[PDB]
Amino acid sequence: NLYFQSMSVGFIGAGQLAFALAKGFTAAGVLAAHKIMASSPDMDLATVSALRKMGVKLTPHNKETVQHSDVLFLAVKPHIIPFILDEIGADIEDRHIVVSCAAGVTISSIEKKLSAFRPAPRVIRCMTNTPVVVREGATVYATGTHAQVEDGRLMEQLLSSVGFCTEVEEDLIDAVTGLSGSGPAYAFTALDALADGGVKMGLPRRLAVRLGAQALLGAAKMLLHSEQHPGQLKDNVSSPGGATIHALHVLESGGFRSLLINAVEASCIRTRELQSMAD
Amino acid sequence: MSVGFIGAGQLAFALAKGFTAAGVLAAHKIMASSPDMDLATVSALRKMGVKLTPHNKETVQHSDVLFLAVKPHIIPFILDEIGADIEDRHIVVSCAAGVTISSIEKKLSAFRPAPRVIRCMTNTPVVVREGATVYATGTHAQVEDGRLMEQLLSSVGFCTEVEEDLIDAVTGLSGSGPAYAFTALDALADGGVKMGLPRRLAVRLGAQALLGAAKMLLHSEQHPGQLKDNVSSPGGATIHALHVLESGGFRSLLINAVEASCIRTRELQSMADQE
Amino acid sequence: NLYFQSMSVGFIGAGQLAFALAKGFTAAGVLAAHKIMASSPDMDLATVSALRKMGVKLTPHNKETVQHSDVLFLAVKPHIIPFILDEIGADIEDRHIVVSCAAGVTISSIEKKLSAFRPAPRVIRCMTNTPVVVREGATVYATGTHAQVEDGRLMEQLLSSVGFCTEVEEDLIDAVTGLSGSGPAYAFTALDALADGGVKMGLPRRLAVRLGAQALLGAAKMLLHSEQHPGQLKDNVSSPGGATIHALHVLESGGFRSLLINAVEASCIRTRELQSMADQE
Amino acid sequence: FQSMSVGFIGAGQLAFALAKGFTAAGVLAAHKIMASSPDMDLATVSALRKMGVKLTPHNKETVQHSDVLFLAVKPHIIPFILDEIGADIEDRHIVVSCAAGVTISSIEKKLSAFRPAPRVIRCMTNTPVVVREGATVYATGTHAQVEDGRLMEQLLSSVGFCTEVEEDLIDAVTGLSGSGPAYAFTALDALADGGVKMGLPRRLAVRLGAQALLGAAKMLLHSEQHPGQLKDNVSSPGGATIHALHVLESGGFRSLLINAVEASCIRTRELQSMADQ
Amino acid sequence: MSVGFIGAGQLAFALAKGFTAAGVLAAHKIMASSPDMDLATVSALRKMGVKLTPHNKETVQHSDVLFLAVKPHIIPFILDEIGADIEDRHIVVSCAAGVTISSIEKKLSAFRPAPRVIRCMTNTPVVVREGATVYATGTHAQVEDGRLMEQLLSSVGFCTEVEEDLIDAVTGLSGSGPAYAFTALDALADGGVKMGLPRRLAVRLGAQALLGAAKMLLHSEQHPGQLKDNVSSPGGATIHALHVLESGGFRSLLINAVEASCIRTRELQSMADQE
Ligand SMILES: NC(=O)C1=CN([C@@H]2O[C@H](COP(=O)(O)OP(=O)(O)OC[C@H]3O[C@@H](n4cnc5c(N)ncnc54)[C@H](O)[C@@H]3O)[C@@H](O)[C@H]2O)C=CC1
Ligand SMILES: NC(=O)C1=CN([C@@H]2O[C@H](COP(=O)(O)OP(=O)(O)OC[C@H]3O[C@@H](n4cnc5c(N)ncnc54)[C@H](O)[C@@H]3O)[C@@H](O)[C@H]2O)C=CC1
Ligand SMILES: NC(=O)C1=CN([C@@H]2O[C@H](COP(=O)(O)OP(=O)(O)OC[C@H]3O[C@@H](n4cnc5c(N)ncnc54)[C@H](O)[C@@H]3O)[C@@H](O)[C@H]2O)C=CC1
Ligand SMILES: NC(=O)C1=CN([C@@H]2O[C@H](COP(=O)(O)OP(=O)(O)OC[C@H]3O[C@@H](n4cnc5c(N)ncnc54)[C@H](O)[C@@H]3O)[C@@H](O)[C@H]2O)C=CC1
Ligand SMILES: NC(=O)C1=CN([C@@H]2O[C@H](COP(=O)(O)OP(=O)(O)OC[C@H]3O[C@@H](n4cnc5c(N)ncnc54)[C@H](O)[C@@H]3O)[C@@H](O)[C@H]2O)C=CC1
Repeated sequence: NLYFQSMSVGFIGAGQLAFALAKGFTAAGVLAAHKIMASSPDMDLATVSALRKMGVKLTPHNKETVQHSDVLFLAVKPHIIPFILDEIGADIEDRHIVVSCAAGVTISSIEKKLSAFRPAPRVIRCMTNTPVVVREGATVYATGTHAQVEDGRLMEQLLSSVGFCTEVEEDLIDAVTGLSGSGPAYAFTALDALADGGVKMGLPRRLAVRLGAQALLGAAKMLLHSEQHPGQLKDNVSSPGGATIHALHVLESGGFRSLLINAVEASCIRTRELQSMAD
Repeated sequence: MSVGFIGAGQLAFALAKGFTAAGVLAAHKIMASSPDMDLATVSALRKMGVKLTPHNKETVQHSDVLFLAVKPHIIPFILDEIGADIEDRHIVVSCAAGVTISSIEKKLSAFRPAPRVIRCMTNTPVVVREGATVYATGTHAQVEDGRLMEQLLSSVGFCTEVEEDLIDAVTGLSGSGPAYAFTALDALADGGVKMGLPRRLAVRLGAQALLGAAKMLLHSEQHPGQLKDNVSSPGGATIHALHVLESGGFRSLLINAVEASCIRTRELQSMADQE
Repeated sequence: NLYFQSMSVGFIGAGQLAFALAKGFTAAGVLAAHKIMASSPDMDLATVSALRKMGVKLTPHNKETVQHSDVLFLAVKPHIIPFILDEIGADIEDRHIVVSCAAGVTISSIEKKLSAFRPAPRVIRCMTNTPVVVREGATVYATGTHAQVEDGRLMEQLLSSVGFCTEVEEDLIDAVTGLSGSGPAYAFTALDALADGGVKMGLPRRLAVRLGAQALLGAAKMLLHSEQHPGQLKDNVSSPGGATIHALHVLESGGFRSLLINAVEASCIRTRELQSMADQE
Repeated sequence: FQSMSVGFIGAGQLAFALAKGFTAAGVLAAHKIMASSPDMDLATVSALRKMGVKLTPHNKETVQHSDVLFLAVKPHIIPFILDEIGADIEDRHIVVSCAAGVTISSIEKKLSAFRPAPRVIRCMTNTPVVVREGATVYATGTHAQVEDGRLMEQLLSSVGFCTEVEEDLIDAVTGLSGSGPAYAFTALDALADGGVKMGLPRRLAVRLGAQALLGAAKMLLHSEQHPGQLKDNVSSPGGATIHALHVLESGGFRSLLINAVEASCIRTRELQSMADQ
Repeated sequence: MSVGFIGAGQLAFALAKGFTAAGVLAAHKIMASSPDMDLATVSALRKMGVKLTPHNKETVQHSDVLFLAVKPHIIPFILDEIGADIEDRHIVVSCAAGVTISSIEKKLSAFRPAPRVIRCMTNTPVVVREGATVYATGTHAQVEDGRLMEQLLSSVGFCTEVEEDLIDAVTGLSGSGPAYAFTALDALADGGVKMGLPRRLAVRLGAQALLGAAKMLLHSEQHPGQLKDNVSSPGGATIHALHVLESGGFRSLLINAVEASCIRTRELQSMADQE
């Protein structure tokens, strides 16, 4: 991997996503823990000290991170992005590749901020999720106006080391946020509820969590490796008159499917609001 | 070691495919039997190298480990057909939902005393070697019988021994669970399509998100609520979506499901035990 | 062993919050009641009657409070605040710290009014709740433009004597209002209902109120003193197949969680919406 | 509580919670407690171990050690336990059953086949004894001495509120204060979600919501006033609180908490009507 | 007669398959074009005999009847690309949902006056020659243009002329309608499976019942309520099931669907017309 030979990486914002990618990247063995830098105005958080246990260099000053970094991740709340771009924008050299992870924030807003300091800022927008921490992430990215082709290919190689990754048009990223960005939280809620179900029927809680998580993992893997439609796989499991089809009825009766549609839609719609509450 | 399957449908194919993929069993040392020797699962096992037959008696004579993978109401008819063919060497592994070790031991004890019986509940993801399997050892299962089953089935997913009275609840949880996930994924994909994603991409991303979250939980020392907290940034998109799931009673629906599947499982065995 | 010997406290407004804070400050020992003065236009209030028993000095004239006080709590309704500021703005001195407890009212609107009379007024915005009265309040505060560093430390010192207190950014305070400011009323509603349930299943009302409140108190204390997620503590009570997991299910079937999220949201939105119509007017 | 020896049959969540509370209170030396379980691998067993509690796989050893013996196993284990160690219950023992649903009557039936006057007490407590803010009730059996009830009240009062009740109230208490902490933890998790939705950091929103519930409960305990009156004092006309109370009312918030207490009480009586038959 | 398709996806395959099955068009006289000349619909048309190309201009030059079967937001880009290639001989048939005759005529009138434009709304069952199709003739459509389109499309299903302002409502009804039916059938099949039927049999019987009822209504002079009456015997099984549909507001859900699809169709065209 000549891409990652001597590449440095930095994070502005040292929160949940910064730790997850740093944990993912280092576990994948694509980068050394000391070759990554993160910043936060609060070195007192949990994420900050976990990153330090990793051996990640931590500083309070975002201008330190930009100086040390080839690829620069922006891992801060959406409304901070233009505040950060004012602060470090005169420090963005032509060598930098600025990868924005903030939900909603458009390539255009970032480029307008940085194109006032140097004409051709190299910007990539990305939407990832926390399972990169076990190298099973789901990632999309869109390339900006001045991103060279090697920048898209480096980004793919880097983010494929921690999970699935593909390029998309930027107009899809809000919807991806609602689906795979927020998706893991839908899954954690589901697994907690399924374990409550297991407990209600007599199972020890530890066992019920394990069995629920394994069933969801196995089922998602089955879908990824099958050519068959989701409903065909459901049919394979649903014996006539059986326990499973009886359970599927009660899911249907509460509008189970519509709740997951509602969830993707509400996250996507909130992601658009977060962007226009910047423009 | 020689393994047999009575019933050559969905579950037989999943386990045999997983065993052979795992490298713990060679397809030629596996024999499976079914009457309608024309079903699609039959052909899938035949293109796989499994030995096939319409005679349940030939499967018994060929195997040391004998899986029962027929619909639960068929188990008694099978135990009658082959009960006289069971030898000392056999381990009988019932995969049937609801069917008790007691009921199997009572039908097979009329032919030879001390049948070695194991009850398991598994699920279809054994096909990709990510199944969830529990098992209970029967009255006459020796020590090496439970250790062998756990070794064999650990090769196609998670596997642990349980007291038999947990198994109907496991059935509602990890037995039916993949169908809950398949439903969830079809719906998440519809959500992704509603918001502008192509179906193909939406299916892939939804499935990858469920898999990754599941792997995270399994590999973490943390409560699923705590992992939920990390994803849901303050004022953010995730916590907005979580609210609409809560407003629908999302959690209660999953509790309802596990319960309904467990209760149906007991109900079915009750009708079996009534006769 | 805290005590502010050179500090005189005043309250403009002598209703629920002022009584709650005066009662808590005095029970904490940090403030003798006679070093506290409160003012209200209705000297025949139950709260004014209560404050009089504690020894607090009472007056109808707000200027009197301002002239006596160093730390000046604005404890009137949000829409009264601009009239209060117009009346006593010319009486604010350098020595004053103005602590606004009004829901929604920004530091900016207070500072703009008072800056017309004397530049650089020292303003602190505060969100607290009634349990300060038993010294278990939840308080956040934000420091204004001209508040010294010792002003915030002093206010955190003082408000810490009656419960939890921390500094926050001002743009979090409307959300705190939705959670801990309105939070006691959610709890009172919950305890009335749980007691109703205890009565339905055959408990005497008095016992059912006691047990319910003790259960909420103990659980909240457990969470405050644990490093564990609330779901984990919940799991320790929910024995497999037991009574508790059966009750959790019916709570889940009603959307219990979403109602509490709805409540926090509704209180915060209303807090923003009151302020925004004050700003226009 | 001079030199009392305490035992728990069952080394699970409640056994840990009470042992933690009693040693926190300083009423018991950890090493004067003995707990038994057939699975010495559990996390509760490791925590008890680190506390200094004596652990053993043999229930008979717990019994011989104890003066006060707590039964802290699942309700349906209780008859298996009494069969097993029933011949080892001595006249000096006070047997305290913590199991939801199990009646004094059913315990005395099993035990009096061995000695004629087993001293039995039934209680319902909850996990906040761990921070000495438990809510505990107890009822005295046929042969419990007057001193036995006073001893038990003194012991349980050191880790929270404790009062004697008639036994016919204990299933209802189970639904209220026994299961109550779980309802509170659910409430707190949801209040924090709401705080996060409106823009608070998770840690701060957990802290403030917990502080709010604790302070409100304490207010009501120290007030001679109806909880509706206290609610009135919080909600200013046209204000934020009264808007939030409305959306709670529109979802039937009150009725859900009533359904909860009722469902847990009814389940508790089912956990006994199954054992009895 | 030579027919062309710009866009070679779901709808192009359905219509071409139906036309050739019908015998009104030979596959070799049909040309279709797409950029991603790799999609599965592309291969299905290639195994069919349709002529294929990545150049939209070649489709125009080859056809007399030119169908537009691209996603609605692509229509303007296409009208720009080929507007200069349109000749007097062409009939332009837009299949795009929402897209108005006005908007197409305005883009093509900038190159040659009086373009012959037809707007239709069709659906996927044209693939089995049972589609539902309406059409509106444009400003410069001669008389033989509307009669030709009706002849061509009557061969793959029902076809009638409508005023253009009904077409967005038709889209919510018969355009999206097959998806409502597919959903209904998956669910009826689940119902059949819950009550003991094998999935395969349940799918077949459900689909046959919907088809037969639909044919009955189309071939009867009677109100659908009256046909409902004949099936529901007094005290019987049908009227019990109808009650549970009514208690769920079954009818209102279908009204909601048609409305939601119609409204989304107008909304989308509004965003198009805004720019
Ligand atoms: N948490 C998740 O699962 C995902 C989050 N994201 C995005 O990542 C960004 C952060 O997500 P989280 O890490 O969850 O937020 P987080 O708040 O845990 O981390 C954000 C960090 O930024 C720090 N920060 C605040 N002001 C700063 C400043 N002026 N300069 C530098 N650092 C500053 C804060 O101290 C905080 O720790 C958001 O934009 C979110 O949309 C994207 C994908 C998934
Ligand atoms: N499909 C699933 O998701 C799971 C299934 N199981 C259990 O495994 C068993 C079957 O599961 P599936 O394979 O899904 O059912 P299936 O219907 O695919 O397999 C049934 C097989 O039994 C065969 N059969 C019928 N009568 C027979 C006889 N007299 N002798 C021999 N074979 C006979 C049929 O020909 C068919 O091949 C059931 O007891 C079910 O509870 C366990 C857990 C999950
Ligand atoms: N009660 C609560 O739970 C909390 C109250 N607050 C805030 O504190 C303020 C008041 O709280 P409450 O005491 O509940 O209101 P309250 O209505 O109980 O007392 C209000 C006081 O304002 C007095 N007042 C009216 N006009 C006045 C004037 N021109 N000059 C002086 N006093 C005047 C009234 O006579 C009364 O004594 C409000 O802004 C409220 O948002 C904040 C947190 C919690
Ligand atoms: N956890 C709670 O919040 C409360 C529980 N209780 C009651 O306390 C009892 C247990 O509560 P948890 O500790 O939650 O159960 P738990 O399941 O956490 O612990 C149960 C203990 O019993 C042990 N055990 C199993 N068989 C045994 C045997 N034959 N001999 C000795 N020990 C054996 C288990 O290994 C485990 O250590 C139940 O009856 C429950 O109703 C009462 C009030 C509150
Ligand atoms: N699928 C259905 O049920 C019905 C579809 N329609 C309409 O027909 C049109 C397409 O329907 P589908 O075929 O389902 O969409 P589809 O996505 O299957 O076909 C779209 C085709 O457009 C092609 N395309 C994209 N850009 C192009 C360009 N610049 N030049 C040429 N071809 C290009 C794509 O490669 C793809 O083959 C839409 O306007 C839709 O409203 C009408 C009624 C029902």
